[PDB]
Amino acid sequence: GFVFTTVKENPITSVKNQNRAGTCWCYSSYSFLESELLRMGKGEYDLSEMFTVYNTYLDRADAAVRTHGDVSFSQGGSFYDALYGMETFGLVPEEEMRPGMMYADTLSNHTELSALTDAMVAAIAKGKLRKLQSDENNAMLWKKAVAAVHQIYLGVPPEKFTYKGKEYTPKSFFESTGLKASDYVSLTSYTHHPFYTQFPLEIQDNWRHGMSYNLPLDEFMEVFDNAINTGYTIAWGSDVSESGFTRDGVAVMPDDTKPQPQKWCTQAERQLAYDNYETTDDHGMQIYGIAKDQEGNEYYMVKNSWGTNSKYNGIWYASKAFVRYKTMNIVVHKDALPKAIKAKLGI
Amino acid sequence: GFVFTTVKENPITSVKNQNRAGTCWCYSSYSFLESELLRMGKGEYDLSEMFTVYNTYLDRADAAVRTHGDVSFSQGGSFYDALYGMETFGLVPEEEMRPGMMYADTLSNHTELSALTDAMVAAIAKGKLRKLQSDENNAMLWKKAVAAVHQIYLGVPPEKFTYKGKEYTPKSFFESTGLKASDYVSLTSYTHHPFYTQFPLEIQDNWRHGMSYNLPLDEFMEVFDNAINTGYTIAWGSDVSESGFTRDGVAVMPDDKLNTKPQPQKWCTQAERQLAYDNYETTDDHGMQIYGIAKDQEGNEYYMVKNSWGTNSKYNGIWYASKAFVRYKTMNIVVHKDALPKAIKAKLGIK
Amino acid sequence: GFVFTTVKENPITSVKNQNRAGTCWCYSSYSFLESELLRMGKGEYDLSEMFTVYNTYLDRADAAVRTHGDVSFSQGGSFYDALYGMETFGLVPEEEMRPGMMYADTLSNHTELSALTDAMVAAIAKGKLRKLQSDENNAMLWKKAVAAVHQIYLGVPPEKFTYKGKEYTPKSFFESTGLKASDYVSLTSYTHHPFYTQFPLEIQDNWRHGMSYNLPLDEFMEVFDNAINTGYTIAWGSDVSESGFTRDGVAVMPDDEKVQELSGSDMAEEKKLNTKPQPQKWCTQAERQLAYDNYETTDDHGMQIYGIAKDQEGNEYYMVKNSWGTNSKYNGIWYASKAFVRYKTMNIVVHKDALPKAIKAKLGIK
Amino acid sequence: GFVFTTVKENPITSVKNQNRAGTCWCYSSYSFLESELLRMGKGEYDLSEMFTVYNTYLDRADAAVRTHGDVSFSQGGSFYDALYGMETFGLVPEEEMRPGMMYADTLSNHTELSALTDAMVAAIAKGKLRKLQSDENNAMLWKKAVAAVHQIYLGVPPEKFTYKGKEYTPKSFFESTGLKASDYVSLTSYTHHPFYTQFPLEIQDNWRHGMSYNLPLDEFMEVFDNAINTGYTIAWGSDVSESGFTRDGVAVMPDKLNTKPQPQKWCTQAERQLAYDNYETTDDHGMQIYGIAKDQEGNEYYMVKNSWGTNSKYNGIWYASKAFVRYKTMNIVVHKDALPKAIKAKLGIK
Amino acid sequence: GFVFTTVKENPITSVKNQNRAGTCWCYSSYSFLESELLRMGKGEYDLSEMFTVYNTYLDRADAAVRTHGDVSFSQGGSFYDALYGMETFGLVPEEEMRPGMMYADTLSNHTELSALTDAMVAAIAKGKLRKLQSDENNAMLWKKAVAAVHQIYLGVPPEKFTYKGKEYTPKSFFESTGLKASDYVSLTSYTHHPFYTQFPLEIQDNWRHGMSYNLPLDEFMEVFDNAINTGYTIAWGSDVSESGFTRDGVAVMPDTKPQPQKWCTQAERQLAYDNYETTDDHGMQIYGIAKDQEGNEYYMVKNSWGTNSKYNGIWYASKAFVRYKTMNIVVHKDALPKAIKAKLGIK
Ligand SMILES: *CC(=O)[C@H](CC#C)NC(=O)CN
Ligand SMILES: *CC(=O)[C@H](CC#C)NC(=O)CN
Ligand SMILES: *CC(=O)[C@H](CC#C)NC(=O)CN
Ligand SMILES: *CC(=O)[C@H](CC#C)NC(=O)CN
Ligand SMILES: C#CC[C@H](NC(=O)CN)C(C)=O
Ligand SMILES: [K+]
Ligand SMILES: [K+]
Ligand SMILES: [K+]
Ligand SMILES: [K+]
Ligand SMILES: [K+]
Ligand SMILES: [K+]
Ligand SMILES: [K+]
Ligand SMILES: [K+]
Ligand SMILES: [K+]
Ligand SMILES: [K+]
Repeated sequence: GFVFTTVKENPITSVKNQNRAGTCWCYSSYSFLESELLRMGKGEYDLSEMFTVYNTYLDRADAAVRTHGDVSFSQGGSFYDALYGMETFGLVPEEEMRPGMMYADTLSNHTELSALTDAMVAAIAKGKLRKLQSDENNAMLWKKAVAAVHQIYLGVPPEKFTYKGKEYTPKSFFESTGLKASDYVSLTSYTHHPFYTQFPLEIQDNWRHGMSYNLPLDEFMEVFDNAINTGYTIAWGSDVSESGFTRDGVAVMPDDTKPQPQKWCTQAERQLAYDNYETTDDHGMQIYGIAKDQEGNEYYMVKNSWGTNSKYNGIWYASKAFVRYKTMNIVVHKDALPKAIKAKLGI
Repeated sequence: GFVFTTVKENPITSVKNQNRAGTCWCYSSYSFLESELLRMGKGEYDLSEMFTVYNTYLDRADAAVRTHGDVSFSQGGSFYDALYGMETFGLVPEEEMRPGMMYADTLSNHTELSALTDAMVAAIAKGKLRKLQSDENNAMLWKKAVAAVHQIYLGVPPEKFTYKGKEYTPKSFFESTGLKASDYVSLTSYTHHPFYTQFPLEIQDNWRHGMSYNLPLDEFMEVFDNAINTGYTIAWGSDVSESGFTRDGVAVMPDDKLNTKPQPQKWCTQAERQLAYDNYETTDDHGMQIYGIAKDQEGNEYYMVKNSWGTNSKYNGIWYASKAFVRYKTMNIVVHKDALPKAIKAKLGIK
Repeated sequence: GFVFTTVKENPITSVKNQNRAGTCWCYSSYSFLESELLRMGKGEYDLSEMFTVYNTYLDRADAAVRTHGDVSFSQGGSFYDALYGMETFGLVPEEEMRPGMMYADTLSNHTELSALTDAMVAAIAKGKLRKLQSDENNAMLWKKAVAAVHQIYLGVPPEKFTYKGKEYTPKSFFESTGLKASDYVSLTSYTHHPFYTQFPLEIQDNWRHGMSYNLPLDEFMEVFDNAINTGYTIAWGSDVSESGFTRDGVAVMPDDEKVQELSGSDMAEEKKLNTKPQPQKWCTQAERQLAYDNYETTDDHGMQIYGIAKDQEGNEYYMVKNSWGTNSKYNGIWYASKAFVRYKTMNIVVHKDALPKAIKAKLGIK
Repeated sequence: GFVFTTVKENPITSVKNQNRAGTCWCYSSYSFLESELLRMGKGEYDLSEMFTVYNTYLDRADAAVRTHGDVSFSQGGSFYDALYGMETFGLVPEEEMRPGMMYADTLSNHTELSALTDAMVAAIAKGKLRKLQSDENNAMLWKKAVAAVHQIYLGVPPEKFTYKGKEYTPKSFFESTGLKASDYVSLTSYTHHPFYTQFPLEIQDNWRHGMSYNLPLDEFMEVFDNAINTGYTIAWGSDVSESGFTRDGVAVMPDKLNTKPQPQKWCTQAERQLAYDNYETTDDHGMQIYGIAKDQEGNEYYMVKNSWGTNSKYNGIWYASKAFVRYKTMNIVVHKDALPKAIKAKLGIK
Repeated sequence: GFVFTTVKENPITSVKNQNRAGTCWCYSSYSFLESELLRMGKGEYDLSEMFTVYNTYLDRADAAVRTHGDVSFSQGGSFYDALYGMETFGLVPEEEMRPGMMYADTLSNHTELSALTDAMVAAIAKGKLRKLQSDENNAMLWKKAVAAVHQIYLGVPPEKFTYKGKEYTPKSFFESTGLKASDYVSLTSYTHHPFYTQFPLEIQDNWRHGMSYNLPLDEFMEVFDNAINTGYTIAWGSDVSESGFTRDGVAVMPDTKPQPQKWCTQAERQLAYDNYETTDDHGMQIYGIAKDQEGNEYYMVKNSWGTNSKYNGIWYASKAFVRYKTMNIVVHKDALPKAIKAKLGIK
């Protein structure tokens, strides 16, 4: 079996449960940002995923309709969706917009909401309508319909609320927190773009076309350990549809249940897996620590959003070889970058 | 050409325009009900079609979902939809729900509303969902979604309103009128059911399965003249997808300038009428109101028909349908009980 | 395990097998009608399901074509299909139309018949034909084709036949039995219609739009015990797509919270939910309505309830005669707990005289 | 009828014919780029549309495969496709890749090529393959197949060629011209983004997500006249699916609608925004505006060089009224120095 | 269990692996042709299946386009495809075109090649194009495209080559071997055609409409034993979608151990062909006769699925199974009994 020993770990919040929704991008983004609030001495927070998920879907439907169905309308998203959301829509506390509250449950189940909204967006974006209807204020009626259905299944967004003695608006609550999206950068490592440049990752959930800095694979992994050792956490978006990532919580990349010698990939081998569909933008998580196994092979400690009903109560151990091979992109505070890597990027 | 002379005509309301919506069933039903209110000395009314159209679509979506997509969800309907609707939902005046008010228009255009709601109902009724979501009051969430989208395109139903100095609810306003759906019967003439019995017409827009009394074809046409001659109007449902039905205001069934001048008409048998209904040649296309009788130069008889396509036609929205066309292409009719002849009424078991 | 002891059960016929066909509505209707003939002192009968199944599909194809595909064309049906069928088409004995006789079998297998007829009806009802062809007597040609294909797979309906020494027609044989469709009523229990009224159940196999009397749930279950205790059987249409409905011959509605409370384990095969008697979930009228509204209770299967039995622990069960053959634990007999029947029943059909007098007065039956 | 009198017009090249293909984006871009070369004193060029069209489709096929079918694979494109293409793939003259040369024709007909390549990309991008094959050098095999089919219908890209006495490569020939994509900016006018900012236009053919500067509608129209009056031409992307846009060579926005001068509908910023939101203004056609003309009644028109050949009333030249351009323009591309100095400060272009 | 004892067997080559492609028709055809060369004193050969598979698909695409999609375009084939192919395209040795050579493998995997070419052929044969493009020499452009894609996944056909000391062309290498397709006949046994006549089997992979001689079932089985006893091997095309066909290396027709087999009549064999119970599934080579422990007869069958099976890729098919599930066979003339051979008129 596996016996792990923590080398260094940073403060995180309680593990949440996305349940039946493709909202891992928002649950992991807020797990990362909540660790940022603890790190900045602002206390522990429980930010509402459903608030940003609601507003993001409204924007994605607009993107799908404007591109006549080119932008797919689905439950997925990115870390930039939350970074854009906090500046554009703001933030609200979890209690204001609770998951499943509208269908008498406590966890998310968006299968029926998707079934209706997918059909609605497709009827507009991929239909034969030649003129979309609007009211006397030039407001689109289909946007009202899509927003109304989303509110019935996710809830009504509050315009004002009281939280811990203070009355807030979604934007003033975001300013209350003091986070700012300008202080966070997205990082990747691929060869179909020049190094030390910015490009938007060609993945379906990046319909906002958020940019990422391109780093060499070895310098890319240097940011991982530097972020943990400096007191930072990592928003980790990676492929988890591999034989090495199991249910138990161990994500390894063995060289073909126990520690085995791992296969350390080249920059070209990593590129081919991204080129041949073997590495896809599947899951978003948070890396908050480093650990070792019995044989000394390294691991990153990962906080998932699948509840606490696992061997390590919702904490997974991803080997450094697995992270080097299957990572799609990461988001960390710019200050977590090493000074040399940070100068190379033109920050 | 045609030169018509009125034999008898009964009071009707102004001609309305259904426009870009399949709501002819409601506009003709309210044209019939408004003439009924005039007939009983209650005055002129302008009832809101969009109110009944809104509530009917909500029920039709429920029928489609309960039957897992068997009941088609479309814009059509029947006269019974309005008779059932006034007793269940009530009535509101036109000013409380106007057509097109929600998309900066004055007439209906339900193409975008249909495109959304059809996709919504299909995602539920014909999808792969095995358990539909509900709140803590056991209210279906999909019904809230379908109702919300309908309100965005058709308007919000009023719960109370002021009309001519008095505050009403849709239920209390219907009671003002004094009409009763029990006092109206649906009549048809086919042979795939026994005569003088009741059966629901097997047409898509009869998803409520409202029943109709079956009469022989000759006795069926007797109700037409008896209703008009005694002072009643007829809610008329007929197939208008024939070469004889023209945009010039006339609807003839000529025997072989077939549609421009009066010609000898083909008077169908009961079997010939049955075949056209069996072989798709007679379908539930259009709903109108028959309110009068007219003659041509050569003495052939016509029914004066009030359409719902506006007034931009040869006779300002009025069609002249020959009795031969009406005998052949009528799907069903709805009249007050007292418009039937006493002998025919006794055969059907009415009181 | 389960140990059942009969409290009261009424005479039934042998258990039949529908096999590979969605004809449970007819087999259960005839299990009910055969029990009615035994109760009325008419003897044992073996009514031909394939005769009624043939004629019902012809009417269902006509409904699909007339409604331009709105009425779905499938193998299902209702109890009213048999009640309407015996008055319209009549009855013939089993030996005159046996299942599988046309493809060298003894049991039904209508997969190929459905594959052809579904495509035929759809080509007419959902096609782009604007005028269907007819002969010089105004008879529809597509109806001849659909009937011809049905006869090739099900057999030719007899116009005359000899049964036990006498020559019959399907109509005259039905009159011999002395049954009358007027003596049977359909009952249901839902809230989307007023109680003590009649409405047609909004289910696909009710394309004939037969009516059912609406009763409160407690009064609805009163007809079950009163019919069995007075000597009548019940045509039972119910949902069987539940975890409690097992292939072992039991149909239960266990309360998961209580079973896990009585379990030694916390809330976080071995649960034994359906293998032994457990505390049942006694649904409310609203809980029953929600399951019908949210697709959790659907018109799946038609069976016959003919008796009442209790287990070792005294819980009540309805004895159910299925149409899946006798290769089961109780040889084709199921024990359905009253909680399951109260929760998952779509509708039932019983003789009028099986109703309590008070329930009969509230509905207006004479 | 119409009788137009020119006010000012700038040098253009001969009118070409895109024919069957939906390559208007490349033909109009090269009409614009050829006018830029004349303006900068480099002479006339006849740039190969098929060379850039070939390389653009391979990039679009890769984008469709990477996004699992989200990026649509079709014949369309944008002006940025040519600006990116000349810097990435370079430029070759028309004689090195001619239209229709591979199927014994002289004009483009890409209906069969699209039928094959659309099915190929869809089988990869939207199929059920879970691992795409590659050779020993990690080169994707499907990319070889898509490129091979494109070469069979469009021609083989030259690796070296001789033009006017000197041997060139596609990269070296582009450097000879002296063009730079940095000297060209994309401009639009919409309100769903802040003014004087950059955003990618949400149209299918902008799959590269090229940015455009957002200007108020009145300042947007100021760039049109300033560019023409100072000697520049405009790459004009606009909606042509209107009743006012006729095949006779006129494009009007009437309030005999398109046969005589009539009062025009002067759209607001909101009216222009609504048409873009409700599908009434779509990225349909790319053309080049190179001059200004008169009505009999003094109304203003932009002289437009189309890419539909010369078999029209004005031999492939359109007159677009200033009201039509104000209402139906999606975006334009001009040299930076065609912008007024004040507008350049608001956008921050140096 | 089973214990088999060989009665008589003929020389064969090693078992090969088709791996992941429907090229069993060519691998078995060349197993038959290689055994044909051994009996004729010509030595051992390894003919390239990928060469014939490449050219056969080019002809099948032309057949699909000419019949506007009626002829299906798939990976399957027949024994006549190889007999026609060797006379039309010739023969090349294996190492000049190897499976997987183009995608860094050693065995075939044509799933991606099929996904592309199927879509290409369908776009032409079943599309709405009303005039297909051609060059100046009247050569079809779509044929160039389909051929180019096939070469990218299967390899470039050699036009000249050196083998064993001499330079050959596909003409000349086929002539070197000395085989002639006229010396090979296809045989079947059905009643929907008159006996002792020729008809093309109504199966999808017989799109070339190659003919087969129709024999009564008992005389059909006489050719099996006569071929083995006289020194010939049999190209065996048969249905393998039965419960009796196991991955353990035996093919029985029971009425793991020897059991009494069911002896089908001519009508029972015909019904299975009429009601889809016997379909053209697999092509193999019969090269011998064997007994089990209990003395009932078996045919020794050489498969093309590699050698990781209980009998190292070789199956034992009972004579009752072959009598029931055989679609057609190909043998040399002289493998036929003399009495049957006059009835068919072959001289
Ligand atoms: C006349 C109309 O609008 C409507 C359209 C349909 C279907 N027709 C009917 O409802 C007739 N049943
Ligand atoms: C039980 C059965 O055979 C049939 C299957 C189908 C469809 N179900 C019904 O008829 C439901 N009453
Ligand atoms: C104008 C043209 O050919 C093309 C249409 C297609 C495909 N349009 C564009 O490329 C710009 N939208
Ligand atoms: C045996 C095989 O691979 C192939 C199936 C496919 C595809 N079968 C044939 O080629 C002849 N039936
Ligand atoms: C829908 C869906 C899958 C989904 N993936 C993403 O959102 C992309 N990171 C998820 C977190 O479950
Ligand atoms: K949270
Ligand atoms: K993967
Ligand atoms: K009205
Ligand atoms: K008609
Ligand atoms: K029976
Ligand atoms: K169920
Ligand atoms: K050019
Ligand atoms: K337009
Ligand atoms: K070989
Ligand atoms: K088989």
